[PDB]
Amino acid sequence: KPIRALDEGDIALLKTYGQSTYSRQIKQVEDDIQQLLKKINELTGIKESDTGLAPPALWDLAADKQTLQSEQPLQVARCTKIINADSEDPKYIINVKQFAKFVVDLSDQVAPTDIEEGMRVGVDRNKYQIHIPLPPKIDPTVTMMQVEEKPDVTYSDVGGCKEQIEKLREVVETPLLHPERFVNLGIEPPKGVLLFGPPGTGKTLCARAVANRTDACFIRVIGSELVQKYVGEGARMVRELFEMARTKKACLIFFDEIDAIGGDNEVQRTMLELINQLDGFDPRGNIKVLMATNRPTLDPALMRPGRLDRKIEFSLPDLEGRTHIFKIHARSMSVERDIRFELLARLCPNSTGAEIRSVCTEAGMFAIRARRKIATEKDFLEAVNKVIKSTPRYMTYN
Amino acid sequence: RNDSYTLHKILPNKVDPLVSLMMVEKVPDSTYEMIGGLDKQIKEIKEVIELPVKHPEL
Amino acid sequence: EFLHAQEEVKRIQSIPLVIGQFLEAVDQNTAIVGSTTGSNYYVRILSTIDRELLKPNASVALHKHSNALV
Amino acid sequence: TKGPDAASKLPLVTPHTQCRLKLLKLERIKDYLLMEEEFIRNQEQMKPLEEKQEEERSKVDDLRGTPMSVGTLEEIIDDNHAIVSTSVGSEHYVSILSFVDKDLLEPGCSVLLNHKVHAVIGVLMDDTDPLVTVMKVEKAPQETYADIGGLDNQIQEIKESVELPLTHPEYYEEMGIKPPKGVILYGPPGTGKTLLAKAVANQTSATFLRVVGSELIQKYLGDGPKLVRELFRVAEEHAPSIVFIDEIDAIGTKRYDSNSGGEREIQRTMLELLNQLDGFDSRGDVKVIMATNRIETLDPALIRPGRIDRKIEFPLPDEKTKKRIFQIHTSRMTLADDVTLDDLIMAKDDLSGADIKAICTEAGLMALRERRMKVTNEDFKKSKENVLYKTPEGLYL
Ligand SMILES: Nc1ncnc2c1ncn2[C@@H]1O[C@H](COP(=O)(O)OP(=O)(O)OP(=O)(O)O)[C@@H](O)[C@H]1O
Ligand SMILES: Nc1ncnc2c1ncn2[C@@H]1O[C@H](COP(=O)(O)OP(=O)(O)O)[C@@H](O)[C@H]1O
Ligand SMILES: [Mg+2]
Repeated sequence: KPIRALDEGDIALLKTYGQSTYSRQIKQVEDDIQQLLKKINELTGIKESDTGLAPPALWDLAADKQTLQSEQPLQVARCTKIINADSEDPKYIINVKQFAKFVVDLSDQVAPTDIEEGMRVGVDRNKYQIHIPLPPKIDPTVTMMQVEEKPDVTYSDVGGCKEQIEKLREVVETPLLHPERFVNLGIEPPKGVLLFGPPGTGKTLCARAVANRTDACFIRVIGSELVQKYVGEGARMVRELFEMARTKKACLIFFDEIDAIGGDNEVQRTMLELINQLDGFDPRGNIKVLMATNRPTLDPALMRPGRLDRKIEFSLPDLEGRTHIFKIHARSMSVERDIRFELLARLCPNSTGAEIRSVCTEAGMFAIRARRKIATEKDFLEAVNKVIKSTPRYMTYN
Repeated sequence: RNDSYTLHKILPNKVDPLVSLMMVEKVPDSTYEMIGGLDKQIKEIKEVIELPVKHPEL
Repeated sequence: EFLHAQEEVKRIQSIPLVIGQFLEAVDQNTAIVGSTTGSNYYVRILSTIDRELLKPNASVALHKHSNALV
Repeated sequence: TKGPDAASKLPLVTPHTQCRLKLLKLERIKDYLLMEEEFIRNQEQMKPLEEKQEEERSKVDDLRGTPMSVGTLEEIIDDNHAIVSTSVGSEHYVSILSFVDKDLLEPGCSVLLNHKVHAVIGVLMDDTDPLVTVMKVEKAPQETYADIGGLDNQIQEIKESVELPLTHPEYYEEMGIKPPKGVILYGPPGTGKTLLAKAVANQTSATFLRVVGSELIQKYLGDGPKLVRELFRVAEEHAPSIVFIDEIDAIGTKRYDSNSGGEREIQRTMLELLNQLDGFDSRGDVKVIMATNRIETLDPALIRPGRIDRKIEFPLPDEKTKKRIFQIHTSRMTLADDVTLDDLIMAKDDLSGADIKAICTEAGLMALRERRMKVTNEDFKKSKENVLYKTPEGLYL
């Protein structure tokens, strides 16, 4: 049936008749409210907008003007191949960022010994002479770094990696704290070791655990940090890091998620710098390196013998390991003292350690849901039901 | 300004040409009288296109 | 004097000129033009240009040193 | 640091039958808005206060010059020189003038520089580029938890994630569980994920930032990660805050070896987003909410327990939730006494909140077709198959 479009009289009668008596007043009032809101919003202004002006009496405006009229700015750049100067060809080609690259010479104020390939250099703007090398500095405040000297994770805080922790002990504790046995055995202590396994197995903290018990400082370096914005200078960064590794009495240098690097000009520069630092530093030293990855993408030039002596697989935790992790993470939360953690570890087959920590977190979540200050075994049951498993298994298996 | 960078005029709001061209400035010549059938379809369109716009009061 | 002024106006339309896109007309004599150097400029439209020929995104030749829509 | 944002007006929404209780409350609100307007117009009418220091400020302005370009303080050197990047991307080794607040200088904060011979002459704590300013919510959405039907478990979870740490959090550290840093809602389209985000932004006490996911990607090199960094820096600066990134799969797809420059830039932007997510401690009062339909297509690193612990499921509404949504959306309708609405719900289908809203809208349209506004049950009967477009019959019986 052809439906009729509303006519003018139809529209006019629709807006009336079946209307609330207060339609006009209410709609108008809401419109004025919105208009007044926009009025206030436009008239209230912005305010400061207070620039970084120091308190007075700290101002040397005379000297400030002197610097403005005397000192000059320098564009920074990443210096590249030295062109084999030998005091007669001191030119280097430098890449000023997204700007061009120029072959330039030095300023009289810098010796060539201070300038080398791959360091940030501040240069002038017309002659582009390298005026001052600009080392990127090292500080845990920037990026993320080792930020640890004596980790608070002990051998009692690790579980499920008994064979793995034993292998790690042979790797690090035996050459470091017992060099005499390696020396009189006439065997080079393990120069390189790799710790491969799925993420969340626990790998990092395991090393951190031994880092507390090896009486040496722990180093955390993230491969993504080397590959993200902190790329380029990162080589020099690790240079300084390796340098400070030499300064300390013993360093447990470890790189997190090396997959971001092991699998790219500046990335290759950082890699070859790592190769020089490892193959160059004397294997008899005490700064033994711990390597770990999730994807066993590593370049074939790395695991050649003499760079990675041992490989350790960190498999998923077993029943004893999973229940140990459950108890460890329950030590830090308010629960009853009669929780069957063996039950839960059974209920979490092939579950990562991070998954166990999340399970404990969700158990606390459920306890909070009922506003009970003590988490119950029921709470952990719902937590594992939620996290793990992301009729069939009960109507056929019994 | 030239290179003093002084705000000296306020211009209409920024619309880059790639979308500024998508206005139908020159309306096409096609009427419903040139559309056979589709009367039900035309009504269903009109109930969504201009009926909400012409009179949102209903 | 009018002849000389017409000569000068015609001379301002000499070559080279940078190509740009007529983004938007602002006044009867001033527009916003996107010069293919990649930059948007608020410039002045020359009078003799046919106004009806000024459509958005149309290619327009601008003075090299002043970006005036020539 | 500063405080949160997103000011909103009165809920009102206590009456809806337009019974002058609405009129009285709205008149009170309008009266207060009028006193706003009059008070500030009077205060601007008489407010003589200026000059004072003048000369020192005048000479410092002369030293600064005009214009002054803003850059990003990428790094600092001995406390007279720094490294500052112009918005183009070029950074320079410049000098720092005395009148700058050496305590304010940190890697990242915007620095006012001299146009010629670049030199740090000021610090701007409110750069907030127009894009990220847009992503910050100013007017709270009118939707609220009253408008949400069902999803009681979902509402409970989202409040336990983003509200309980904001309100009294003592339960969290009392149990010692770290608060859930970030939450991802997911489910079939039109289940209510964005609606729940709106309701959160309504009943809130923190800066709400709405993002589109695809908004983050920017054409210019490094603009993407820079914008993501700016967004999260604004989140920290106006902490506590909630960062809602709708349609996370716009960037959240599985990471693969990039080939072209654009795909490398997309990988960089997601890497920066992940780095920013890791950057702030979970004990911090900044949370993120990411919604998506294709959860299965997300990178299995973004949803790691160390990055996003929770995973809220938005399943298709049940029959009771369906009737709840029908009641909600039919609240403003003048339904007759013949309507039952039970037949539509009982029909085994895959109606969603959006589907039910559209069914109500189409039923209203059908009623308007018959020149009525009371909306019979037959109107809903027609509307259901009108909007629900598209097992071989007797195969299963
Ligand atoms: N539980 C509900 N109660 C009431 N209305 C609902 C409900 N769920 C959804 N809706 C309605 O659905 C509309 C669209 O929902 P919303 O924008 O949240 O979709 P979504 O599920 O996030 O989907 P998508 O992200 O795929 O667009 C809302 O405006 C609301 O009116
Ligand atoms: N053997 C273990 N002992 C104690 N905790 C563990 C163990 N394995 C895993 N975990 C838990 O898993 C979480 C994440 O482990 P992490 O070291 O970050 O994984 P990855 O080895 O991938 O870096 C930690 O918070 C820790 O609580
Ligand atoms: Mg949605």
